[PDB]
Amino acid sequence: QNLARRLMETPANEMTPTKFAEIVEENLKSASIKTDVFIRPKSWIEEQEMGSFLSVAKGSEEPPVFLEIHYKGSPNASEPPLVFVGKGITFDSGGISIKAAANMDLMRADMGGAATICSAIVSAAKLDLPINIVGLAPLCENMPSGKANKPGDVVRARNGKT
Amino acid sequence: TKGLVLGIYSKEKEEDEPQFTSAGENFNKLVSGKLREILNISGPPLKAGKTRTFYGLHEDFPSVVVVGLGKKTAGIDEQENWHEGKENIRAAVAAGCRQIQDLEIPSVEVDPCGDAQAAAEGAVLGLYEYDDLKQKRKVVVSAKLHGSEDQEAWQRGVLFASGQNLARRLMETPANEMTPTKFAEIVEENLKSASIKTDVFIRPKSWIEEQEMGSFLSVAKGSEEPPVFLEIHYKGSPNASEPPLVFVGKGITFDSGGISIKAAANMDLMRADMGGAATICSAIVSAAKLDLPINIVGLAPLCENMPSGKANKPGDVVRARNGKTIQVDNTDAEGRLILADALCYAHTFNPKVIINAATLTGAMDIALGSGATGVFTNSSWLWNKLFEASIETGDRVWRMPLFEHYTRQVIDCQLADVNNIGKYRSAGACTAAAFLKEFVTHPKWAHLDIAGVMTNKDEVPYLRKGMAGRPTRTLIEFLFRFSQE
Amino acid sequence: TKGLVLGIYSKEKEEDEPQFTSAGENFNKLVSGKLREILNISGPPLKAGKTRTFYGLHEDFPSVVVVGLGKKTAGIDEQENWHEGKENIRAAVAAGCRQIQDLEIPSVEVDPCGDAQAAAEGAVLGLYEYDDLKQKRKVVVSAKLHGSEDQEAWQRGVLFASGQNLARRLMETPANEMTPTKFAEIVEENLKSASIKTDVFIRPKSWIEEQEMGSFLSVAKGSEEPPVFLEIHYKGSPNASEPPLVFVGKGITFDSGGISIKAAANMDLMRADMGGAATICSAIVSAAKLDLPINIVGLAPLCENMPSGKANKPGDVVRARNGKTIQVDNTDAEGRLILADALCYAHTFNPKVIINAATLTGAMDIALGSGATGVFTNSSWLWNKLFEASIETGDRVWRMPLFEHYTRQVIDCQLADVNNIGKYRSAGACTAAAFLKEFVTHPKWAHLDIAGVMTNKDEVPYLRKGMAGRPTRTLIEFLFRFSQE
Amino acid sequence: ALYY
Amino acid sequence: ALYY
Ligand SMILES: *C(=O)[C@@H](O)[C@H](N)CCCCCCC
Ligand SMILES: *C(=O)[C@@H](O)[C@H](N)CCCCCCC
Ligand SMILES: [Cl-]
Ligand SMILES: [Cl-]
Ligand SMILES: [Zn+2]
Ligand SMILES: [Zn+2]
Ligand SMILES: [Zn+2]
Ligand SMILES: [Zn+2]
Repeated sequence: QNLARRLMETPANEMTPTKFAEIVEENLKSASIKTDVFIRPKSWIEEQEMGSFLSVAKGSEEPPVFLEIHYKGSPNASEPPLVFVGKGITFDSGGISIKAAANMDLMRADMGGAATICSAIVSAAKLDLPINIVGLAPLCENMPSGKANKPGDVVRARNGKT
Repeated sequence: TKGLVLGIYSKEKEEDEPQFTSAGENFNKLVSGKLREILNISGPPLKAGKTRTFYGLHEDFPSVVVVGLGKKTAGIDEQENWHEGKENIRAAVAAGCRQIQDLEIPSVEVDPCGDAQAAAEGAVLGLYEYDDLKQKRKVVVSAKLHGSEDQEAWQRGVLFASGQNLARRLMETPANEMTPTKFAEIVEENLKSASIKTDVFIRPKSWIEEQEMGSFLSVAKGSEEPPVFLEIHYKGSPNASEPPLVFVGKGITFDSGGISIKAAANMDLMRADMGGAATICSAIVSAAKLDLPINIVGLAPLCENMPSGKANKPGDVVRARNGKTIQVDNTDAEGRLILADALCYAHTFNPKVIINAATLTGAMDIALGSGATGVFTNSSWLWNKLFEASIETGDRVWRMPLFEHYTRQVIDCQLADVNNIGKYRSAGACTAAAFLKEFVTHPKWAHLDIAGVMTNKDEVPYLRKGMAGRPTRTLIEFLFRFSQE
Repeated sequence: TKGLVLGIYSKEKEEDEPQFTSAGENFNKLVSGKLREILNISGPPLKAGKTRTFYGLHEDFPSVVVVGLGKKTAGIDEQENWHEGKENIRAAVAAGCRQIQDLEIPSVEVDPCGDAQAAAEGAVLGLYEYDDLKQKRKVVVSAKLHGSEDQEAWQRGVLFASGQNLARRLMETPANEMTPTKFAEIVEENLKSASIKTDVFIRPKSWIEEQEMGSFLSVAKGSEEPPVFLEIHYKGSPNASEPPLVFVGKGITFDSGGISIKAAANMDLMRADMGGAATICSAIVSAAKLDLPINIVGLAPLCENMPSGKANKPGDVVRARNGKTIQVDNTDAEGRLILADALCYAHTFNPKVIINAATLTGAMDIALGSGATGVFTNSSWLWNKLFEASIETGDRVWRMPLFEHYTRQVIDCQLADVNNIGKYRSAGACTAAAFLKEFVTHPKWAHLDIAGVMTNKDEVPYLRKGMAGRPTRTLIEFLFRFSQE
Repeated sequence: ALYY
Repeated sequence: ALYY
């Protein structure tokens, strides 16, 4: 839980998508060698046709990553995993639908979903739980700019829904 | 062919009629009493700041504007903390000069009104308009002293007013023209025209980075406009090693608020968010024009505050030059961020005094409006010097508190050493001053929050509507007296 | 059976260990060194305002709380404009007494800490809570001096603190209980208990009408709660004809804003909009308790400000007692309306000074928050007397400007002689003060805008959260010094 | 009075 | 800075 608190409290100019992914990677790897971590870059996100996720990330100059973590705890490698998914917005300004100033600093914790699921997986690995687990965390900022999502825009999700 | 502005006083109980100044009485003599005769016919007496125009009195002065000067002996008014006589003269002469301009007369001679410096200030401040960008303009009016006896005092008034008008120009100009680079280039040319005893460094982003000014850089980065750190030296002391006085000015060339974005209404006035830099730089230019025998350094961090995909985000933590960390909870409290780094740098000069100015808080405007600049200082000596200067100039200052009560509300901080906005709405100018004080160890420092004096509507009678360039003349007067000691 | 609060100073460079007060060192002797021994074992030294509790040291004092007093020789701090030593003592003693109360101990003896008045103030202010309406309460704690040497100073501190606590009670009580009538009855009983040299008149609506107080009546009429004009006399001078000092307090018992209605958020705090009346009335009660040899008159217009089918309507024009007309553009600027009539009435006493207090403007809270009460005065003598008193009490004041600049913004009025809200948002406390000044001809008048000091959260360490009753003690200290001259 |  |  304190790992998740650290990840959430840290200012967003330090806790970028890349930094978050690197810290979860080091914690998971310290917990167990039965682990793979892929810090998937923008090129992979594009190859995976994740148009809805890309549309959020593009307003900001901070590179997005898609964090994918595997903990291979089951004695059977082919045992289907439990999958956790966490929202990793490292800072939410609202974008073009911009938030009011008051207490907007708390939006550094808009990656709390990613923090809690990733931290739980690290702890599961520390506990040696005999299960296969996959953690997935799309990480990016939500910022206004001359390339950001515009209200009314239509984006295509990976499953083809608009 | 020229216009003429002449003063008349209010009638005293023991006088049979209101008295002209010396110049008015002499002109009346010249026209065989026709001035007094027509003034009598015209009706009620002229009260302070009021004017009346008489035509055809003399072949050389087809238009003569008489202006009411109020009580001849008006001195320091202890209820207003200024020299009332000087304020009466500035207002009346401004009013007379505006009337000459409305008649499209390009040349005016001005009665010194017993204080040629105040008269020159009224004329030069009073006529000023920023109209470079307009096709339709008023006639350009050249104002000169009437007579040849009060020339040094007249030119001193012209110099003081021109210093303030420089600040007004710098403040009024639209921000797409008055960029950090342009501001630095204009101050450079003015300072260099004033004295050869001057160095100017327009320090680029690379130098700001080398100087570890992380707090200033965090503000500038949201905008595509390059930041500069303007550093100006005026080497007026006969001893080159004499420690300088250091002035610091907030130079936000446009403040949108950043990600903590401002409302639309009247946001255009934020082109004047470099007023701190404008007034301190202009005062230094004027000090150089005056040849003051003192060493002075001016420091102005200049950048825009804009929202974008690289801007400061609420909650971000930045490292000031002195190594203190700052939690940026509100990106529109950007002036204290850039001042933190400039104030730190100020200490490297071994200064005698550090004075900063900034259009810093809306709270200052709510506190005192345009009545006076708020001064926060750890030195009552320094307060009293600024206060005394302000009495003479009429551009008033008013002391505001530096108490640990306010400090406690900014060092109470979730992530960092100091938070850039208070824990509460109350006393915003005071908690902003307390934040600045966390970057100051010097024993004679003054912070001037000039947000309330940024503009004039009609409050100062001798400034037309627009950016005010206050309190430039009070700074000049302070430097002048300091140099005499 | 009792608790005991003892002080210890911070260690000086030349001392081997931090020094107890006389009472601490004597208690340590009494317990054969066990106090010093356990304090040593307990770890780090006690800094200013910090406390630590030791049990079982003496059969008569099962709980002993040692409190950090800071630097023994802390005197007037020119950077804070107060006596720091006294502030340290009030904070530390308050903290010690709170710890005794949390242990449910009903009796405490308190180290005089080298200044028994400040100690008594810390204990009595520090323990106070308004809990009359709650089933669950803290233990009632009876605080008494430890020792018998400093009794007059101890009781003087109790009297000063009790005067402030009276104001806190009056301010905190819900407005459906603390009506104009109830407030007047409670001040009456307190003043009469203080001295027989007292007259109280709870003047009804009929008297207010006879006195042509149209501005005050216009505020009161929106509410069904009857208005009263409280007039209190304390005849302390040996000469009955000696002109009195006159205090005036805004007594709005609840401010909804009226037709210019306030937002919901935290509107409950407007039960304290009679804080001006509370503090001036309480100060007069305390002056009477002190037997001060001066004549004093207290005046408090009391009513509610409510919206209804008979309330003040924006634009209405009302006639003040002095015959000036007022355009009521904003019905939530009601304090200046009621003060206009009370200030006029104040002049009928031939006073030596007129001091008014009012929770008058939100702008005052934005200007200085709870750091200091804003004082607007036409007399620097009077400013300096209030400022000097404030240094001693620690309940700070800060001067704010009375300039014609602000007057011009309230006499610029479409329908009437003066407008009850400025032409602009800027400098709201200053234009409110300028409006009041239009009802004052007296040469020694001070207006105290106490809106920013109405409440405490944690800023004043010796006041629990709630209505603050500031600056009652500064007023008492002012009266005490004036009476000695 | 409020502002404004 | 705004308030607030
Ligand atoms: C103007 O609205 C006055 O009538 C109000 N009594 C001012 C209240 C300001 C409260 C600020 C501190 C919480
Ligand atoms: C805080 O927002 C500062 O960064 C702004 N420059 C203050 C501007 C206040 C203007 C008030 C007078 C119009
Ligand atoms: Cl700021
Ligand atoms: Cl009011
Ligand atoms: Zn700003
Ligand atoms: Zn700004
Ligand atoms: Zn009100
Ligand atoms: Zn009110």
